[PDB]
Amino acid sequence: RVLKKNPLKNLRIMLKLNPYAKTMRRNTILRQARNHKLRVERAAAALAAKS
Amino acid sequence: SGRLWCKAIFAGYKRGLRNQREHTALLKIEGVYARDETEFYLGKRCAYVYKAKNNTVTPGGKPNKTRVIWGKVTRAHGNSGMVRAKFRSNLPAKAIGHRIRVMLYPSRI
Amino acid sequence: QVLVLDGRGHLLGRLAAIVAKQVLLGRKVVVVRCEGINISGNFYRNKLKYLAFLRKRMNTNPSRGPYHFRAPSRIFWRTVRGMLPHKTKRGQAALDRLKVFDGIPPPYDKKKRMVVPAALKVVRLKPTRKFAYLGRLAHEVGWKYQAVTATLEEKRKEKAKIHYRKKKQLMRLRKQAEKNVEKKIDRFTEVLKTHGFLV
Amino acid sequence: PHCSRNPVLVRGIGRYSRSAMYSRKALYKRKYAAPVLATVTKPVGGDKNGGTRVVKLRKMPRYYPTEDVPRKLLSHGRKPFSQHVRKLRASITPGTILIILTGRHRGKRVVFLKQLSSGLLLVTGPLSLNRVPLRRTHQKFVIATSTKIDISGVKIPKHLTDAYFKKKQLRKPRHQEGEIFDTEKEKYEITEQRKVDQKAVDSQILPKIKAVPQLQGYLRSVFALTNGVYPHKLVF
Amino acid sequence: EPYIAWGYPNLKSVNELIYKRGYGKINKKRIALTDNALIARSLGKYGIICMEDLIH
RNA sequence: CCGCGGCGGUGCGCCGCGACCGGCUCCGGGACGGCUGGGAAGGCCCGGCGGGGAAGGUGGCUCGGCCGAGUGUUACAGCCCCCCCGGCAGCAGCACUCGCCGAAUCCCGGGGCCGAGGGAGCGAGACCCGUCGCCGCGCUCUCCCCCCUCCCGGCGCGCCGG
RNA sequence: CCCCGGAGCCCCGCGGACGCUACGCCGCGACGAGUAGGAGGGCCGCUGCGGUGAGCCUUGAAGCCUAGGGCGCGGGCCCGGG
RNA sequence: GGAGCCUCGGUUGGCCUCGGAUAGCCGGUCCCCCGCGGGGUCCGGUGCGGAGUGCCCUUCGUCCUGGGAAACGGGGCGCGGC
Ligand SMILES: [Mg+2]
Ligand SMILES: [Mg+2]
Repeated sequence: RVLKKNPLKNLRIMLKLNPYAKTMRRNTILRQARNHKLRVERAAAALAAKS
Repeated sequence: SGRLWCKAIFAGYKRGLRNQREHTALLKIEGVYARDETEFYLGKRCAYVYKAKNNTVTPGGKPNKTRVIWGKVTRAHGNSGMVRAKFRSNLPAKAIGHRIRVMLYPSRI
Repeated sequence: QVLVLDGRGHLLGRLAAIVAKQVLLGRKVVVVRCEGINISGNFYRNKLKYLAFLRKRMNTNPSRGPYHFRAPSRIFWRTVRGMLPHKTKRGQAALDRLKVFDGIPPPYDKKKRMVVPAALKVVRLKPTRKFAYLGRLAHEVGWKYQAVTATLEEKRKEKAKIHYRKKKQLMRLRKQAEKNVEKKIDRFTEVLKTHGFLV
Repeated sequence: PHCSRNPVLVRGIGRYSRSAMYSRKALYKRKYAAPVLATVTKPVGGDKNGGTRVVKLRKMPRYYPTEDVPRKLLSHGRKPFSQHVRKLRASITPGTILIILTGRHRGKRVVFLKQLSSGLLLVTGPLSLNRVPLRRTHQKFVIATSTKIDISGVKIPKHLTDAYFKKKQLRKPRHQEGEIFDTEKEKYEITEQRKVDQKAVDSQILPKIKAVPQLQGYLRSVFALTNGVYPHKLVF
Repeated sequence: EPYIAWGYPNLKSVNELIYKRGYGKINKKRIALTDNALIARSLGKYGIICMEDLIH
């Protein structure tokens, strides 16, 4: 009997089933990092325009 | 040199109206009255404490009449800051409406 | 460790509720000046409703019967006992913590005596509604010791006036003493108003 | 032996890729074109008449028992305590102040110094003020207050470490049976080394607390709840 | 109608069902789809060879 | 006998810890899609064009010290409101939380509780043992360089050489 | 480009459990209300006969008693003391 | 003062105005009436209540010496009267 570990939680299990998830989830960290930065620079440009 | 346990009552066992379930107490903790002001207590160590005729041992001490059933505040019971605990034996019902010392000492603070 | 509630200006079954639940958690509760307690709905109404309760009795042997206490203390204590499990041991154990009084006698005349606002008439009734005073209701239903309770309580309130007056005098002395002293307590009192008192 | 050529994005997920890695390491250009009977294995010795003998390193067992347990199954994860990663509640910084809850320094306030290897906290309530020496405590039984002395620069000795804060006595046999054997021995003595180390640490900390007003008194004082006061409500 | 609730799922709903609660019916035994080589074994004739293909 | 060396199973009794996995239950973060390619709003104001409550107005009366307050009438804009034409970057389902629906258009981190349930080594001169699948990587058998600097070595806490 | 009485082994076709009472042992799944009623298995139980325990027994059988110790889901059973 | 069974709970205190709610609380009376107080008017303060139970009181290591601020306070189950 094989323990079903939940892929949604268990990163590696997900990959063993669906290997492409590594790439998808490489992005949408990086994609979000990108977008977080951009919002800081917008907030900086709004504070500078206010000054 | 003073008290190091927040006071709490043992209000009874977890239960539906006509079916009791002994293995799961309901502690009313002194001064906490919202399923909001009861995160703190989750995870904490709690003790029904009492004494009896025959002596017992005591950690860090000579033998003594006092005994406890240790426990653990497990989760947060219905709305009005009542809580649930789960003790290592089930509490004895003699206890119903007495003190059970809730500690601070599995802290997440 | 003891709850002393001034029964005055509460709603009979409202305060009872709180008391019951307290008493079962193991709080020794004392209610006091019950005859002040006031029951919602108009008087005649409630007198009639007590008079039902007096109509109730075991035919064959009244002596065994529902014991209609007339004293407004008892009357409150009866209505707590209706909100307890009093046949059990734990319900009777609880009921032995409740202590009730017709007026307010010596151990608790000199005690800061609480109020439950959730039971309070001025909070729970609309102000355009009628309500009995229990004192009256007891009286008309057979309670004796109304006048005696009243006339002891005048003597209580007179004695209390004096206590209060003398308290007021000490408070005035303190206020004056702080004004005398302020400059030599400045670098305490300051800290108590940086950490949120005095203001 | 180079370090990791990609960083960590998140536990287990690499920042880079396969093919972005292929470039970095350079799998291009790093291509490796590469196309008993008589002789006894492991014994051997000397000795006189008849010639030289052959012993056998590791000789087979002189007895077997009648039944025995049969292996396990590899299990994959689960890593002996030494090797575990350690933790720390962010509220505990070096030179914070704690309330040590549970042992005979019960409710005593105290100064945190460093995390040990173990995981435990090295702590001192400069034995002077509080009566709490160089001791360990477990994160868990320790409220972290919001009071911090700038301990920053104090040479807490390197040699004081998890090993030296560790209980000692008792070996196996001796006389054993009767009314004797290590029921006596009796005391933990303190040792000059420990007294020196305390001194060395205290002198360094102690000024820093005396620079804060009141704090030495705070530290002397014991923590304890009282009436009309609730852990959940108040703060440390 | 009175016995069921039903509707048109999301994509996410498909995934969350199929990864978390998806078990094959393999030789009539209910079996947790732990690895792709279970899906393939029985739907390979259909070009369905991994968890992902099944969802699709 | 001392080695608590290596392995195997164990604990007299009471306890505590830790990290890993299964399952839950919550919390805190952030990033996005869609819509009336959202509605309102905010902010700068300019030019016009009307309409209404009702105004720095006036008026009858009242109440207080020309001024303030309270009613009343016709009603422009010197309190606003409303529509009509024309135009700006500050928006953004907005921490000014006014009103959705969502996530291959979505991920990170933290806490509480319950649980561990199984056992692919029984060879005589050579392991009492790993490991399957997956992730990658990470390293190396390819060279370079740069930094920081822990151990050690050297030179003047600073600088240079695992 | 050689032979396992020796490749050293995650696979070994040269020989094969610690395992294999094959009425044995092992692994996966799913499932489990029940009168009347049916069927299965009882190393449940009582009395007697053929076999069989180089069985037990005056150094104490049967039976009886038992706030002693255990096993069995259970029917029941094993122990200790009298 | 010494031991020694048993029964248990507990694990800082709060020593008090009356009451009102489409209202209250406190001052001070310059002024007036009543028995240091009570009642009155007038004025001044607070009033999502700080003269607040969202509160108040009380401290929780022991000792040393050798400075300051604060200082005649505390005790001897200290002892007699009202
Ligand atoms: Mg005790
Ligand atoms: Mg059945």
